[PDB]
Amino acid sequence: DPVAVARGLAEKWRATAVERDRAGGSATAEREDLRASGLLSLLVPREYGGWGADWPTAIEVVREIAAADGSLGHLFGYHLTNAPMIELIGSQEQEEHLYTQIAQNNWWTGNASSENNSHVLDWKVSATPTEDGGYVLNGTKHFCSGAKGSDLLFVFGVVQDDSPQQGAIIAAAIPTSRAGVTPNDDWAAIGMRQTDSGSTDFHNVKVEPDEVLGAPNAFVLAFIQSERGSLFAPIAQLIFANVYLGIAHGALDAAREYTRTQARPWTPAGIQQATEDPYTIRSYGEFTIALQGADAAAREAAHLLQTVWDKGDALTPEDRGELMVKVSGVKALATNAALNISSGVFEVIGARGTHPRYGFDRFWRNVRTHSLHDPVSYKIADVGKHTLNGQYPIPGFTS
Amino acid sequence: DPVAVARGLAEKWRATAVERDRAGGSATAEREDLRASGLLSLLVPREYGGWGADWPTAIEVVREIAAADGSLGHLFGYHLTNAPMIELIGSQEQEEHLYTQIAQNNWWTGNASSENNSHVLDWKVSATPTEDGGYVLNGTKHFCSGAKGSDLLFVFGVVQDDSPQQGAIIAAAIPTSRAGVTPNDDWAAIGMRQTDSGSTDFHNVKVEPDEVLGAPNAFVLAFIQSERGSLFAPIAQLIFANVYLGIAHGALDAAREYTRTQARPWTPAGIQQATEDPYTIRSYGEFTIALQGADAAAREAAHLLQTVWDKGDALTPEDRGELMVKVSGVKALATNAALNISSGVFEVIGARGTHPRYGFDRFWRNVRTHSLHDPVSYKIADVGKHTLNGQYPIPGFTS
Amino acid sequence: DPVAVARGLAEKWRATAVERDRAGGSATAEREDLRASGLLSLLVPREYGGWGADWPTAIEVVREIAAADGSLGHLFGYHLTNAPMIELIGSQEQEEHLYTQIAQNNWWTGNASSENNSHVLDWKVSATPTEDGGYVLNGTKHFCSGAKGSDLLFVFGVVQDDSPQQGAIIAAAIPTSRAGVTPNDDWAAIGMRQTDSGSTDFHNVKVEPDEVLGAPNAFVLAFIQSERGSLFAPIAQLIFANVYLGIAHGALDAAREYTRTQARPWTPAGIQQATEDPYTIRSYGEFTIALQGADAAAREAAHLLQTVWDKGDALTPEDRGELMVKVSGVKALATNAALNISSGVFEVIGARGTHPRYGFDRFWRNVRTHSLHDPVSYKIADVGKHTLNGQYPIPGFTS
Amino acid sequence: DPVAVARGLAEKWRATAVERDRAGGSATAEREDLRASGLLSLLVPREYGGWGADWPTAIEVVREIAAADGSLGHLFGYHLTNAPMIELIGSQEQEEHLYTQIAQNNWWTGNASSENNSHVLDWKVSATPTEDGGYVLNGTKHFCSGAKGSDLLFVFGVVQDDSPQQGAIIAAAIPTSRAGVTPNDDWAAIGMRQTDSGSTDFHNVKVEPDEVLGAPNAFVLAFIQSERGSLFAPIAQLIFANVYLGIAHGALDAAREYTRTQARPWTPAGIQQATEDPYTIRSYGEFTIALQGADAAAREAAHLLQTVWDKGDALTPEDRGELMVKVSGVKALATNAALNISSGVFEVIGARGTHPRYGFDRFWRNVRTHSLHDPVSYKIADVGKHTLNGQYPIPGFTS
Repeated sequence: DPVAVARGLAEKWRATAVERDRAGGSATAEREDLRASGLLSLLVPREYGGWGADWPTAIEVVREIAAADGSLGHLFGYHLTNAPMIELIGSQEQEEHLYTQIAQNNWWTGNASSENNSHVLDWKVSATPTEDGGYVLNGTKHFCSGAKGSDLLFVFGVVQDDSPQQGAIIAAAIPTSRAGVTPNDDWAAIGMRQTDSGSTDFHNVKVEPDEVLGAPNAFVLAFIQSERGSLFAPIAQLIFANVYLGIAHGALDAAREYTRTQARPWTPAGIQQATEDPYTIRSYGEFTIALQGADAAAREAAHLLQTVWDKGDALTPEDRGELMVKVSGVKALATNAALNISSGVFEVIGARGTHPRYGFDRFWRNVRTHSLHDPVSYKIADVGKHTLNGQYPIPGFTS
Repeated sequence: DPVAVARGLAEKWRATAVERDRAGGSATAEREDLRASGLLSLLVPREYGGWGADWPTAIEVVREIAAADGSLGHLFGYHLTNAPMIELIGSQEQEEHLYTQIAQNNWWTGNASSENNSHVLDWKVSATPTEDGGYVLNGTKHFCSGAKGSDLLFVFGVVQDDSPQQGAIIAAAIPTSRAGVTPNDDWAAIGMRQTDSGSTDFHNVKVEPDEVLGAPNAFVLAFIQSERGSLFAPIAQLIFANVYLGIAHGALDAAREYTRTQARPWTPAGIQQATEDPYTIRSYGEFTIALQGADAAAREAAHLLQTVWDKGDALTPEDRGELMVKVSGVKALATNAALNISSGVFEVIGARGTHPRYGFDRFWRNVRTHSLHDPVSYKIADVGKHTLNGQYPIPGFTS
Repeated sequence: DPVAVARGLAEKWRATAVERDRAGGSATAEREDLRASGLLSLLVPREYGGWGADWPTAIEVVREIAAADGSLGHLFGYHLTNAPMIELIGSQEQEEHLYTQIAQNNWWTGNASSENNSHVLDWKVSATPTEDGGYVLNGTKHFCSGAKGSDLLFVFGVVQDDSPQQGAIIAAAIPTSRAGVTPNDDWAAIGMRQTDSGSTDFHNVKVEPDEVLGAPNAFVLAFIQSERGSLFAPIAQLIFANVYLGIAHGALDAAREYTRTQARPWTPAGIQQATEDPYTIRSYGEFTIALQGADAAAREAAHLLQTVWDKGDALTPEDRGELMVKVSGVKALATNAALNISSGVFEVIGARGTHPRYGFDRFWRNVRTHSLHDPVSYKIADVGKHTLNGQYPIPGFTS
Repeated sequence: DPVAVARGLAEKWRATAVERDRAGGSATAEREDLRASGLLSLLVPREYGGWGADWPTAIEVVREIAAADGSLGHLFGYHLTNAPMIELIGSQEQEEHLYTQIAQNNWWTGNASSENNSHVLDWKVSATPTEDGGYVLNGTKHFCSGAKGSDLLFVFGVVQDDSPQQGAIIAAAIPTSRAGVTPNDDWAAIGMRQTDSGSTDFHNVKVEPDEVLGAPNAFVLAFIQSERGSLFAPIAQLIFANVYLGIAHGALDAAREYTRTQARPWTPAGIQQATEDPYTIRSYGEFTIALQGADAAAREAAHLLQTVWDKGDALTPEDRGELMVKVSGVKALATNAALNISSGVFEVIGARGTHPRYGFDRFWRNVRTHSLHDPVSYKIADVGKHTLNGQYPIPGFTS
């Protein structure tokens, strides 16, 4: 039972949660806890030595981790999205080989893939074709996800060459240890402090022909067609949404423990028990109700993702558009609820809860930081276009 | 397929929706459409001639109707809650007889039951015990639900007698046509104008021994014990929440049709197409998202209600308290979303939409009216008490 | 003291407020009450027989009236904007003559002026030049303000002629009684039911040379230049904002009276006094605070309007742009607070308040209807463009 | 011009704002900048060598400082409240002497006064009367305001003696340097990191008879009576509110600078200029409008404070209750706007703004921390009680 294991880890990590958030840097010990749990192979099919969990289950595990630790929930969650990329645009052979390696070695996968807000011809990583059919990568991917301690790195380069392949996005899974590859200890933010999201430098990094995933530009092709690879954004976006919800629960659970044990009643109002204050009770109702709505919608969306996933290549553009719209909604609901709860929970906690030893602002800092990955306003607009005009989002990395 | 039948009725009723809201009075024709549909016996088990539908399905049907017509959705929905009251506190024999009569005759059931905000000793309807073991009812039930056109009336009387039964609530299912029973044409409100929610007068109305449902005070007993009869409030409240969600969908669908065909763009802002205005698109996004969360939570709650229902007498006080807490949340989400959408939809409709021929305010008036049945603030407080203190609601008619 | 007179009228009108809202049609009696009060000449300078009140005072009067009656508040408020149009783009001679007539005769002024969302070449009222230097008007102004019972009609025609004046907006003040002028009894809406906002037909209506206000296209010229005439939108928009605030106070005052005298406490929660319910108290807190901020902003904007007004022709485009931005803010604050309060007030009133005899939904209906005159989204955008980019709104009828 | 001097200081401090927030500890340099400005004597009457500024001006100065630095705005603002305490309950002689010392020496005043949520008999600082007519203080004041670097310390002790003075609150102004007085370097919080809000220990600290302000329990007497000393809470609370508004402007100004120079447009939506994004523009509109209303309310309340203040001892319990109600509103408006804007600003800033070198979360951390000083829910409930029941807040330290 993967969820139970996550629960186990969450208990272990909670004793160091405040300190780790304060220290920042890499959460090396905890990453190792995860590796030892066997959880890294959660979505790898059983036949290759994985758990073969479904998306709903996998998302529950993400949520557990995110509640204990935003950074870890993001690290793990993003790790999960990587390997599916193989099933999505990679060959059958690449699929057997890579899934087997990840599962057998308990590999951390890492990401130096999309530049979500740059034209391909401006991407900072070039892929220059070699005559043996591979590529060499050069430049700095400024925003990465868990490249730093990874074993297998998923990288995108752009042929910026005046090749006939010019502007093609090249996807590859290469060892992080390969010469030329330098994941920097580069990451600094007010929140998500231990997500290892700094830059990686690529210096004449060779990509072997069999390390290349699908044809040149295979991702962009899959998007335009709404073929199976277009499931990328829906998957990443739903994981993110559920990280936020996990963080919201964590903040709410922390708050209530505190309210029960440490919070003092406002005596000038004649209140004798903090847990009996009518406004404190109302606030807890409102937090819970916001989560109840957002969680239920996230679960629907997870079953929908499963259904679409199980259709394999027979999925329609409508299937994927409907799923993306659903997920856009969840992303919005989760952003708004996690921000509101993470900040709001202070009101029922009181002045003493502002002490650094509680680290109570960490839940907000975590959500506030990652929720800026891609603008929630366009998630909302995409839902509105669909409701009003029947339009589907333009498939990309974030939609 | 009961939902497809409701859809068919909804199509019929939409042509008259504006006129009927404006006229008020009883929706006699439509009530007859419902009777002829067979839908009245929707929750009567198949073995008695009913559809034997589950709760989730019955709630979808309520939703379809509520989207076309809030009053009808409430009338039908409240009708559904009545017969289960037989299975809840009635005998097995009463069960077979009454279910069979309802299903065979396509009976409308009606309600002159609880006074939700009065002490039992102040209730306006007395039940005076007769020596044959029945009772006589006297007084006026000021707030009823669909007594007016009903065939079978569910009534509560209080022994206000200085009997040894004093203060006991007596529950009975009697024919509405019985002598002494006068459902008045009494109902006036700004919304829910066709719900027939006026008073009914009782004058030396005889209740036969086999028309009495369970022991004296059987309802109050079931509440204190959290036995099966305590399922009443969760069921009624979930139905209400779903009526609101239906209305919210009705308002939203009406708005979008209008925005697509009638609305004009704000030219001073350089907008050429109303469906391309970025704030109009955002607003539609928000309405959709608010509904997405609340609908998902209502669905969960419906499955939970099914699970608890299926436990029969084996249900724990915890089963029932958890259920009621879930339902309280739904009731809050639904109220808030229906109100916001119902009023907010005008912004994307424009000035011309205010013309009485569209009846666009009817959705808001409907929700605004029924949402006051019991205070949403205590639904919210009940959720907060559970989250913060682990307390369950005190079982009653509305909690 | 014009405010004390408004208070006096408000007392008189409150006895009939419910019935008049229900009846619709013209508020003939009440319009006469206003005429007899002498209040119609409120903004006419003392030297012409007027009260010569300043803008802050005049707005307080509008607010008093709007609290008693949304339709009348709008009727009166819009009347006030009309005559200033004379000082704005009319001659000194037209000024002395017309002001004197309005004040001596206690004239109602009415409006068949701007089509806010139509290109000038599509405006339904043509002004065809006559050789004596006047014009003839033809066509139907579909949306008017208080043309129906007016004495003096402010009308715009468009030379749609292939004149050399083609596309020029011609402003005239003519007697409503002139032959050809037919203000129809045409107005139907869910709210603002007695504002007489129907159409007026023009049939070869003669406008004499000295009835023409300013040169041809004088209004459009004043906007482009941000000259004194561009003060029109800021004035009208601030009047509207204050109508809404008036309505919001009317709802809130009505609610509180009801809560104090009629509302019953929620006994299941152990509440004994409705005025002692903590959530009821909180809600009144929030309504008050929302109004407190909106009102304070309204007053500031009114003093700013005075300051700019007093500058006469020396006003800068900056003066007028800053003013419009301030007013745009008030418009938004007022719309949002009036809608929220008008609907929210039902929560603290309870189910019985839904009875048509209280007409409690009239406040919301009135705000909900007029607030759609011009889109609040662009009032918000105009404030944002100013804050972010230093841009001023493009002068027009509504900005 | 005191505001211009504050502006000058604000410029100096902005270069170090990020680093200081990150470092925490005492803002020693900046405290000295303030001392050297002469601003500490801002509210000391001219006749004693002070600036004799009015409250509206003094509040503007607090606002300027708070925009640059939340901690400093709070430190300075709280300092301002202290000396008035002399004019409030102190003697005329104490007034001349103390005002003159503060102005001539440019003293920082500090506070170890009220325990806002403790019964007097549970207060941690005892005042034991001496036969020379003074007192000795013992115990730890756990929550102080700027006691650490102060020259003049305002202290409250409670006779916990079984004296005849038992339970009396003793107010004194003593030198912080006096033996027995130990302001600790004790303060740790997620925000307001440089307010020096730790504990001070008192150890057989002598208070001389002429260092005691007013009679024993003079503060509590002034509250019950609503005499001049009851102005304490309105003053403190209005200062707090304006500190929040200052911080809200600082966040908003910082955000707009960033949006204009650093922010990148969301290209997948076809946006080419960040400052032309319609949702970014709308967000700026909403932030501005929220402040526009709260600022306008704050200024009104400042003039009302001036008016009441100028009534000297002739102020009525109504005067003071109306004031406190107004101020409660502002406190609520300011809290809500500063929290919403401080967090919301990230959405228009984008992912890169999360870098610690911008310290963008400092505005939120500052508001989030101080806004918990006393519960905003009871500020809201006190407004609601006044609106609904005509009740005035019970005068105390926070109401």
